[PDB]
Parts: sequence; structure tokens; C-alpha cells
Amino acid sequence: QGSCSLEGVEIKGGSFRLLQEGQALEYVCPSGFYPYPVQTRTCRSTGSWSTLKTKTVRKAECRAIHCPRPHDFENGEYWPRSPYYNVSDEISFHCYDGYTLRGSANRTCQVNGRWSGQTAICDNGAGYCSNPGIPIGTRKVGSQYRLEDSVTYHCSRGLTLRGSQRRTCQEGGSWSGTEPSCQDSFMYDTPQEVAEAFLSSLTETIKRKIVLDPSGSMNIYLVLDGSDSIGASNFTGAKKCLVNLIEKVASYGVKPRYGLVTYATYPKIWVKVSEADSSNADWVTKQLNEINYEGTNTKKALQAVYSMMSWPDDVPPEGWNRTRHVIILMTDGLHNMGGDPITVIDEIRDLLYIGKDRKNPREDYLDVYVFGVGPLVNQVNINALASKKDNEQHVFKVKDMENLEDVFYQMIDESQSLSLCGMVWEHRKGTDYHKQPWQAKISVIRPSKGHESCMGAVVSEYFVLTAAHCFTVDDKEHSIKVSVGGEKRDLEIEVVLFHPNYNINGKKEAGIPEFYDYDVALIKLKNKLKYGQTIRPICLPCTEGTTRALRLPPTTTCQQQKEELLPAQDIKALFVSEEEKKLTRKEVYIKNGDKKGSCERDAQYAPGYDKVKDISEVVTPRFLCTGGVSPYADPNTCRGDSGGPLIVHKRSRFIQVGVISWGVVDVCKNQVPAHARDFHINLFQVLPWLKEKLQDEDLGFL
DNA sequence: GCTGAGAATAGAAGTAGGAGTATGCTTGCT
Repeated sequence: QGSCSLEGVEIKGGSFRLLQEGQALEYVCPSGFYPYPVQTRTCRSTGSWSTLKTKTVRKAECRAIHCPRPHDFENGEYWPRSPYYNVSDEISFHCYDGYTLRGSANRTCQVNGRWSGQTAICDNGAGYCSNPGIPIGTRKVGSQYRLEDSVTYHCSRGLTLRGSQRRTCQEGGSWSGTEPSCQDSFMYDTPQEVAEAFLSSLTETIKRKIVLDPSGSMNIYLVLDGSDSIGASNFTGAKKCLVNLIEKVASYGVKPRYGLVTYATYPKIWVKVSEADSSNADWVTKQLNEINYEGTNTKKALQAVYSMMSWPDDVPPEGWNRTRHVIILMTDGLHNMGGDPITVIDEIRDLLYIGKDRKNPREDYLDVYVFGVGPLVNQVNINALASKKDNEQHVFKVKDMENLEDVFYQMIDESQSLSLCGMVWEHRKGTDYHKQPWQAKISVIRPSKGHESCMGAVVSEYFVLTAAHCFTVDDKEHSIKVSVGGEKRDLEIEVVLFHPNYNINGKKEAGIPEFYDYDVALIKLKNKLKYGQTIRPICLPCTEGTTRALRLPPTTTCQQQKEELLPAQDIKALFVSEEEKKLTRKEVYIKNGDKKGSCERDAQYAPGYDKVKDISEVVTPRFLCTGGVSPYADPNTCRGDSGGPLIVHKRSRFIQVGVISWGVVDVCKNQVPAHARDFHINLFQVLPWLKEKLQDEDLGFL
């Protein structure tokens, strides 16, 4: 219908995007922050947008994220106790007299409003089933853990419960349903989390494996809500996703029968599990790559799945009780009109003979996974559709279709190698250096002057990339100590090669103290590096490894890699920072579009630069600029973050595009000025040197 | 001793101590 004017819809320190024909809008803020008071707004019929109530507010703002307080913790205590916790605030758990603790007892408020680790439970064994525990932010009603007992979970006001709200102690000793959690509106899952939590609970760990039965089979049904952003560009993103899913599931030595359904308003059936080619993975793939478009009705799609399931006669077919069914539904709307689709799930469970016994519940033979995309997804319907299994997650909510692509990219990249550059698998028990294995700390003990602390990047097995200003010719090799993988041991250096065009002595008699042009250095290690879960390389620009990371054809030029990694935009980069012996990922933006000159202009607030006539004499084409308060409140770099890699996170891989070189003001361990920018060396501009010096490291430079 | 109308993060109308994708009701007159 009619549209609204955007007069004043902007948000303090954030951006917005118009969904659904401009009739709705979502607010997006920076990492750690959430848009306040509401994330979304629609266009009214009165011309204006939705009001922002919390008490009308005129404009919106981005405000820091808090992690919830444990409503209660049975049979033990936790501390520090507080009503809310800021980001990166740790809490520890202990239990009472004679109880045993399970789960992570040193949790930490992550940047996403969730606590690190898993739910702490203090149990003894005084019940048939185990103590189901209280996930942080919930409230459990019930404390008797005998057979056939129930426990109910409640979420605070304004929060949506994902998981089971009622778990019964089943025959066994395992609980029913899945552990619940409370979800805010802005809360999204990261493609790493989705990939890991889907792979696990699709498979079992012996590498993983898919557990079918003797003379058993698997039917996989892919349902796609192609009435919105999912079915755009002829299902291109969803096509990539499902191709990689089919490949990854085929890599497990199983040949499942596939069914493929799209639905905008009516269900369109492309592949049916009855076709003899329904198990031919590449026939299914070729049929998928040719789906096309063309009110959202989901019940019809689930009924098409049910018709696939149902049999041609009263007498059963052979092997009905040995087939395992998987229903992967991808949607971005799901306001369940046209009917209530839960009844279809109940009819399905009736047909599979699930939940009709006590010794044969058969819950292993039906898995339902739901991938919601965008803010307009109904967190309640998707959770009602999906399944609930102990220690398993089946509901996911991601931000764009791009993140949904990155999910399956990450899934495909899982079991390739340890030499795969820029690969990090977010695990369940991951430490700091598990998540930044390329990181390398350089320490230089300078006489009479501050101990220089720099960072680095492991670009190959013998080399480490850093910034040249960390070193000097006075510094002997017995004062430079490099450490990778977070280990005490310092490494043995062969030679530190500086760029041939580097000189910090300027431009000295011209009135400029520091000249950081071509501020890159390569440390050649004497020994070799042993790649592992803690040491791994990072991708470099204009190498075939980065082309394979960007999912591009081998006939791609270095310029194409440039315009894919560094376009004329506000590219979202990141780096890693030392914070009390901890490695934190700080997320910044590279002003390379229309704000580039505004970034470079703020270099006159820098020491010794306040009287330079031409600012292009100190900020050369070899520099990328981050920082500032536009379009977002970028975090700044530390004195010790110097030399570290400036990373771009694309297609679930990490590509280094810059080396942290200098900053306008040094205020890091922190009101902060808006001219506080940081400048990094563009690795695309020092490429001949890198190619010449790393020609024998098997990087396959373009 | 009532409220047959409108409000309300959208917003029809019916009349409901209603409902509602983060929440979730009052007018005025005696």
C-alpha cells in the first residue's frame, strides 16, 4: 500500500533497512549494542511511522547489551551477584554441601547477549532423571525429579521462549523436550553456531556419522518459503545453501531419498521421494538448480510433505518402521495463515507411529529443523514446528540470506584440512586462541623506551606478517620474541624483512616526525610451525586460497578479489585486541566509499601532523582508514594491537586485508573523540613485495 | 452507576473487563 516518509527515522549510532515493500523497517546496531526501544517499526495509514514507546521517544538509539540475571540457581550459589551484567562480565558457580557440578562454571557475557558456555547444574543423584537445571534467564516450576514428573520453564517479560516449556522425566533417566532459552528480538544466531549445532544433532560422534538402521533409509524434505527474500533472484542463495547441504550429507556415505518443495501460496513439488532418481544426489542437485519463481500458506507445504510420507494402501509397505525422516524448512515470514500447520506435524507423527508407546517412542525417526531469516519471522511458530530433543537444537534465526549461505559454507568447510586458511570452527569448549589461531604476539624490549608490544599474523608455516615500526636496527634478534598459539615458548627468528620502501625517518627534514608509508614486515622463523587447533594460517589477498574462500571460479583476477573484499563502501572489517590476557574480536568498518576523505582528513589531530599542508603526504594510497562515529561507533586500537591483521569476514572465512599501522590518538583502554581514527596498510598495495618474499610458501599467488 | 466510542508502539469495529509477531485499555456525564 502507501509508504511513509523517512523524515527522522534514523537511529543514533545505527542503520535501518526497509523490509516488505517499504511497509516495515528493521533497526541494526553495532556489535554489543541493540537498538532502543524497539527493533522494528511499520508505516501507519496516517503517513507516519510507528511510535517508539518504551512513554514516547522521538528518536531511537543504540544502547549497550546486558546479559540476564539467574532467576534462581538450585543447590548452589553464583557470584558476582548483580541485577544485570555488562558484556564480557564473568560469573562463577559453586554448589552446596555434597552436590556435584556439571556444565561450565565460569560463564561470560558474550557480545550477543548470551552467556558463554553451557548451563551449570548442581546435581547429586537423588532422582530418577537428572537435575534438568535452570538456563540463565528462565524460571523452573517443579523440583521433584521422579519418574513421570514435569518441570515447567518460564521466560521474563518481553522475551520469547525457544525450546521446551515442559519437560517430563521419561522412562530412562533422560528428560524429554529440549533445554529452553529466552530470546530477545534483536537476538540472532551466528552462522558458526548454526552450522555446529545443526551438524551436531544431525549426526553422532564416533569425525561424525549419520546413524541409520540395518536395512534402513533416510528421507530428507527441503521446504522453502519462497514468498519473500528467500525466493528472490530465483532462489539463488537458497540454491547454493541446498547444494552444499546435499553435498555435505552425501559425504557421510548415505544415499537418502530427497524431496524438494517450494511454496509462496501453493506448494510446488519439484522432486518427490517416489521418483527413482530421488536418491541420485546430483539428479536432485540439477533439479534444484532449475527451480523458478513463480500470501504465504505453510500448512499446504507441510501437507505436501505428509502426502509424500503417506503410503498408497491400507496394508503397510515394507520397511516403514526403519525410515528416518528429516524436514528442513527455510522461511523468513511464517505468519501462519491458511490454517494451523501444527496439526500437520501431529498427523505426521501419528503416521510414523511416534509417541504411541513407552518402549518404542520412535522419536529418533522424525527430525524437524527450521531456519528463520530476518526480523519479521515469528519466533513462536518456528519453535512450535521444529523438534525438541535433549542436547540438540533444531530452531535457528539468522539475519540475512547471506548468513544462511555462510552457514552451509562453514558446514562444507568443516572437514577439509588444517591448512585451509582463515578457517575457524566454533566449538563447544573453545578458548581464546581457538578462535584466532593466526594471531602472533611480538615483544621487543627496548632500552630506555617503552617495551614495544605488537601483534602479527601467521601467513605461512615459516612466516609471520607484522608492521615494521615494531622493529629497529638497534634491536638485536635476542630482544624480539614471537609467540603463537598462546604458548609460553618464544620462537626463533631467521630474518626480519622490512619493505624496501619503508622509512620512518621520513620526510624528517621536511617537518614530519613519523612517516609510516609501507609499514609492513615479515618475520621468517627458523623452525617450522605445526598447524593445529591453535596454530593455523590466515588467508592473504590475490592468492588462489582466498579465491577458493570467496567461492569464486579459478579464473578470477586480483582486481576481482579487490572489488569483492574492498569495494567503495563501508566494508565491515575486524581485528583482535589484548584485554587482560584475553583475545577479543573488535568489529570496525573501513571508510572506503564517500567517507574516505573525511577519515583521512582527521589525521591532523595526530602528533606532529597539526601543521602539515598536504594531508596526502602522510596518508598515502597504501592506507585504509577505520574509526569514528559514522556510520557507527567504531572501537579503536591499542598500542599493543599494532601490527595485527585487519581481517574481513566473508563466506565464513577470514581474509587479511590490512596491517594495523598507526592511530590518531591513543586512548584505547577505555568519552572518546570523533577524530580518533586508525590507519592500516592496504595489503593490496604491497603485493609485489609479498609475492617476491613468499614465492616458496605454496600460497599460489595470483 | 452507567459507558454501543475510541485508544492503542499496527488498528476494525464490537461492545468484549476481547484480541494483539518485543505490551497489551479507557471515555467521560452526576
